[PDB]
Amino acid sequence: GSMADTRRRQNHSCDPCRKGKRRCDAPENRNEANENGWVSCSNCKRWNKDCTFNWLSSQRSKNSS
Ligand SMILES: [Zn+2]
Ligand SMILES: [Zn+2]
Repeated sequence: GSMADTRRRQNHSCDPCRKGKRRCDAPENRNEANENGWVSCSNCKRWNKDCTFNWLSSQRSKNSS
C-alpha cells in the first residue's frame, strides 16, 4: 500500500455523511462549492450537522488546517 496505491479517496460526501454512509452533493471542491453558491450538503442543512472535509484533512495530511 504505497508504490501501487497510497490514498483511497472514493466517497466525496462530507464528514457527517461519509461516516453515516450518506452521499451528498458536497463535491471534492466543497470549499470551492461555497464560493460558487453551495455551503453545506443537504444532509448538514437538513439535520443541521457540520459540513466539513475533516476526513480529507486526516488523510495524507491536514488538507484543511
Ligand atoms: Zn454530507
Ligand atoms: Zn455536509
